[PDB]
Amino acid sequence: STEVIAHHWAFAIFLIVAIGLCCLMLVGGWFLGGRARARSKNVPFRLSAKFYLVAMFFVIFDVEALYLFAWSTSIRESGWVGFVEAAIFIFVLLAGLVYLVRIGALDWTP
Amino acid sequence: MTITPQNLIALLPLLIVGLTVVVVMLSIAWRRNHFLNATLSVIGLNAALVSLWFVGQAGAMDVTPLMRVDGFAMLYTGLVLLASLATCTFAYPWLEGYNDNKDEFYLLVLIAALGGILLANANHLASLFLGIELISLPLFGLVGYAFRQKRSLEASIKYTILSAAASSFLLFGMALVYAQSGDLSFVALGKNLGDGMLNEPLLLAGFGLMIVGLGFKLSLVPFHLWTPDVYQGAPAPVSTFLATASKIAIFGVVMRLFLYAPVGDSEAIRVVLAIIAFASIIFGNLMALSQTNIKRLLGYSSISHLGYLLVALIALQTGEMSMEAVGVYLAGYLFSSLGAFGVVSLMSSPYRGPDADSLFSYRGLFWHRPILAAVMTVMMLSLAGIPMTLGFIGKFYVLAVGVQAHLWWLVGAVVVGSAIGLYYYLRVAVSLYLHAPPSNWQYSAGGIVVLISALLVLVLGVWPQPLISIVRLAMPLM
Amino acid sequence: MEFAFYICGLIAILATLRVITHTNPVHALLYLIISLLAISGVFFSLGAYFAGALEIIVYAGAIMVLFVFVVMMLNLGGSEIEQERQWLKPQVWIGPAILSAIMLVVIVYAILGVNDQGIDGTPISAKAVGITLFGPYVLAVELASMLLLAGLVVAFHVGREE
Amino acid sequence: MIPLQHGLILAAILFVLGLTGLVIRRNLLFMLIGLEIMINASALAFVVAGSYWGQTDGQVMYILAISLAAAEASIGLALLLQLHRRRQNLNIDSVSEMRG
Amino acid sequence: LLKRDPLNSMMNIPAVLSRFAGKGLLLSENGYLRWYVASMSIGAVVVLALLMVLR
Ligand SMILES: CCCCCCCCCCCCCCCCCC(=O)OC[C@H](COP(=O)(O)OCCN)OC(=O)CCCCCCCCCCCCCCCCC
Ligand SMILES: CCCCCCCCCCCCCCCCCC(=O)OC[C@H](COP(=O)(O)OCCN)OC(=O)CCCCCCCCCCCCCCCCC
Ligand SMILES: CCCCCCCCCCCCCCCCCCCC
Ligand SMILES: CCCCCCCCCCCCCC
Repeated sequence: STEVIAHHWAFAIFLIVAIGLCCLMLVGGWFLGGRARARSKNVPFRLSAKFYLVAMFFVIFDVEALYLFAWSTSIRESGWVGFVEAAIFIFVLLAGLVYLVRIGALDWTP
Repeated sequence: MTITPQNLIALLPLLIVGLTVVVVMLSIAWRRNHFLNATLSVIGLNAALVSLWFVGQAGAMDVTPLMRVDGFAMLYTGLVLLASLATCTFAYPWLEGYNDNKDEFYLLVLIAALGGILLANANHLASLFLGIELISLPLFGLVGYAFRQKRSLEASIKYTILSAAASSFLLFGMALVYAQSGDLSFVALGKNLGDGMLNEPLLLAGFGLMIVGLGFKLSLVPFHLWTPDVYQGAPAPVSTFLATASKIAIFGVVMRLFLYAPVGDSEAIRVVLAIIAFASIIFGNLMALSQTNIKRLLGYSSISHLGYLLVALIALQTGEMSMEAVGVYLAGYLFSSLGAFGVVSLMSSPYRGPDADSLFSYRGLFWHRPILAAVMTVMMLSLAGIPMTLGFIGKFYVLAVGVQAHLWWLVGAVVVGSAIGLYYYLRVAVSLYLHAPPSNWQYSAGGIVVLISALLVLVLGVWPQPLISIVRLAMPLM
Repeated sequence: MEFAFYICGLIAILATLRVITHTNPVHALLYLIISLLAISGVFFSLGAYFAGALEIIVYAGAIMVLFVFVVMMLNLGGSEIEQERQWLKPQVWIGPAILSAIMLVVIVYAILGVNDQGIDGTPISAKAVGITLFGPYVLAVELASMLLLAGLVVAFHVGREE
Repeated sequence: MIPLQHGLILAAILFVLGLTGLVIRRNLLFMLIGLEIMINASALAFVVAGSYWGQTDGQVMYILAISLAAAEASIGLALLLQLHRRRQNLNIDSVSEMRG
Repeated sequence: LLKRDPLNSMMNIPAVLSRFAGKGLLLSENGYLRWYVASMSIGAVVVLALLMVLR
C-alpha cells in the first residue's frame, strides 16, 4: 500500500524537520547578538527521601498502569471474566494506594 | 485455557494467601497492630494449609497454561506453608524488640509464600520466572529488615544485586530456549527435535543460563558464594525462611522442569549437573570445617544438602524413585533446618542489635537452655545423616537412588561429604554441652515449634513409613 | 524495516558501551536513555509495537526517571571513587572483558546453529497482547500485581527517611 | 527479513556489556545500571523470540521482565540511598565485613 | 621406630588434606560483591563451555 509508506515518509519528515527546527533556532540564538563580559556574570543567581518515594510510587503504579492499558484496548473480547480479573487487579491497586496513604507514605506535610 | 470453578478450587491456597496479603495490608492501613497483623497472617497461612485438603479432593488438573496442580504441587505447597508459619512464629518474639515498623514483615513473608506456592504449581517458564521473583523480592526486604545494622544492610545489598544478576541470566536462558522451541510450556522444551537431535546448541545454552540462575537460587557451586554472608547477615527468622522455603520451592520447580522437559534427559546437562552436585557436596562440606559462626556453617551445610538433592535430581530419568527420594529428603531437611534456625532465632530474640550467632554463645547452652540444646543437638545429628533421624532416611534415599542409577562418583562424594559433615556437626553438638562463662507465650510458641520439629525428626527417623507413604501418595502427572 | 533494525541495534550497542565506561552518572543515564530509545526502535522494527511503546513509556520514562531522580538527589560531584577512574585501568577491566568476550563467543556459536526462517515483522498489536494477558496469562497478571506490591513495600521500608 | 540470529546476537551483546559493567564498576549505582542493561537485554531477547514465532508470549514475557526491572530498580535504589545515608560513600567494596 | 604409630598418621593424611582444601576454598569467600558477580559469570562461562563441548 502506498498510503502507509506515504504516511511513514511524512512521519519521518515531521520528526526530522521538528528536530532540525529547534536545532536551527538554537544555532541562530548562539550566533546572533554581541557578547559582553562582567565580573559577577559568571556567578550563579540535601533533599528528603520523599522525592525518591514519590518517584518510586510513580514507577510502580506506571507498571500497573501498563497492565490496565493492555486490558483497556481489548475489553470486549476478554468478556466478563477479564472484567473480574481486572477488578481483582484494580482492587489490589487501590488497597496498595490506601495502605500508602494511611501510613503517611504520601504525606509531604508533617 | 480459561478458569473454571473447579480450577478455582485447585487455586485455593494461592487465592487464600493473596486474600491474606490484601487483608493484612488493609489492617495495617487501619492501624499498626503487631499482634493482630501477625495473627491474621498466620490465620491465612493456616487456612491455606487446611484448604490443601479441598485441593486434594478436587484432583489433579491444569489451571491455565501456567499451572498444573497435582500431589507434587500439594506437597511442596504444604512444605512452603509450614516454613512460612514457622517463620512468622519465630518472627514475632524477634520483632518484639524492633523499634521501627514490624507489620511489613508478615506482609513480605506472605508474598514470598505466595511465590513458593506458585513455584509449587508452576508448569510454564512464565510461572517459573514469576515464582522465583515473587520469592526473591520479599526476601530482599526481609534480609535487610534491620537495615540500620550494617550486616543486615550488606546482606540485603549482596542478595539483591546477585539475585537480579541471576534473574537476568535465567530470563536470557528462557528467551534462548523459547527462540529454539517456540513454546514456553515445560513439556515442549525439546519436543520439536527428533532422531537423536536433542542436544540442540541454543537449547542447551539457554538451559545452561537457566542453570546459572537456578543454581544461584539453590546455592549450588559455583553460584554459592553469597550463601554464608546472606545467611549470617539476615535476621534469624529470615534466615529460617531463606534456608527452608525458598530452597524447597525452587528445587521443587527444578524437579518438575527436569521431569517434564524432553531435554531434561540430555546427557550433557546430566554431566554438567553431576559436576555441580559433586562440587557442591565436597565444597559445602569442606568450607564448613572451620566455621565459628553457626549461621555461616548452616549456609555451607545448605550448599552440601542441596548437592545431595541434586544427586537425586540426576537420577530422575534413570531410576524410578527419584521424586520420592527428593520429597522424603526435603521433608526431613525442612524439619531439621526449622529446628536449627529456630533455636538460633529464639536465642537471638528479642532483637537487640547484633545476632547471637557465635559458637561461643552456644557453648554451654545446656546449662541455661536445656530444651533448646537438646533440640539443637538433635538437628545437628539429623543434618549429619545419623540414624534415628529423618536426615539419615533422606541420605539413605539419596544413596539408594545413586546406587540404582550407577552414579558411583556421586555416591563416593556423598560418603566423603558425610564424613566431613560428621566432623563439624559433632563439633557444634558437643560444644552445646561444654562449660562457658522470653516470658511470653509467643516465645513459648517458637520453643514448641522447635520441640515439635525435634520430635518429628526423631520419630520419623525411627519410623519413616508414614512419611514415605505420604510422599508416595503425592505424585505428579506422568 | 531492517535498515531501522540494524541502525537502532548499532546505536543501542554503542550507547551501552558508552554507559559502562562513563564517569559522569547523569551522562551515563542519558546514554542509557538513548540505548533504550534505540531498543524501542528495534522493537518497532520487529512488529512488537506494544513492547516498544512500553520501552519508552516505562523503561525510558519511569525507571530511568527514578535513576536520574536518585542521582540528582545524591548530588554526585567530585567523588573520590569517581575521580580515580579505576575501571579505565587495563589491569582492572581486561579480565572481565575477556570473560564477557568468551561468554559472548559461546552464546553466539550456540545462536548461529539454530533454525532461522527470518522475522517477517508482522505487527503483533497491543490488543492481541491484552487478549493473551487476560486469557492464558491471568495468573501472571495477578501475581505480577503482587510482585510490584512487594517491591513497593520493600522500597518504602528501606527508603524511608524517619 | 530480519534473521532471528541477528536479534539474538544483539541481545547477547547487550547482555554481556551489562555484565561487564556490573563486574568492573565499584560504584553501586553503576552496578544497578548494569543490572538494568542485562534485564533489558534479556527482555529484548524474549521480544525477538516472540516476533520470530508470531506469538504474543514474547511481549508478555517482556511485560513481566520490565515489571521485575521496575520493582528491582526501586529496591536497589532504596538500598543505595540507605548505603549513602549510613556510609556517605557508594563504594561496594566497603560492604565486605562478612567473609570467611 | 614404630612408637609414633606411622599407620595411624598415614590414615590421618586425608584429614589434613580436608583441612587444607577447606582453608583454600574459604579464600573465595572474601566478602566482595563484585567477586561474587565475577564468580557467577565464570561459572556461566564454564557451564556453557561444558555444554557446548559435550553437545
Ligand atoms: C491452629 C490451627 C492449626 C491447623 C492445622 C495445621 C496443621 C495440619 C495441616 C493439615 C493439612 C492437611 C492436608 C491434606 C492433604 C491431602 C488431602 C487428601 O484428601 O488427599 C488425598 C489425595 C489422594 O486421595 P483421593 O482423595 O482418593 O484422590 C482423588 C484425587 N485424584 O492425596 C493427594 O492427592 C496427595 C496427598 C499428599 C499431598 C501432600 C500432603 C499435604 C502436605 C504435607 C506437608 C508436610 C509433609 C511432611 C510431614 C509429614 C508428617 C507425617
Ligand atoms: C541517518 C543515518 C544515521 C544518523 C544517526 C542516527 C539517527 C537516528 C537513526 C535511528 C532512527 C531512524 C532509523 C530509520 C527509520 C526509517 C523508517 C523505516 O525504516 O521505516 C520502515 C518501517 C516501517 O514499518 P513497516 O510498516 O514495517 O514498513 C516496512 C516496509 N513496508 O519502520 C519500522 O518498522 C520501525 C521504524 C523505526 C523505529 C522508530 C524510530 C526509533 C528511533 C530511535 C532513536 C534512538 C536514539 C537515537 C540517537 C542518535 C544520536 C546518538
Ligand atoms: C578488592 C577485590 C576486587 C575483586 C575483583 C574481582 C575481579 C575478577 C576478575 C576475573 C577475571 C577472569 C579472567 C578469565 C579467567 C579464565 C576464563 C574463565 C575460567 C575458565
Ligand atoms: C571424593 C569421592 C571419590 C569417589 C570415587 C568413586 C569412583 C567410582 C569409579 C567408577 C568406575 C566405573 C567403571 C565402569
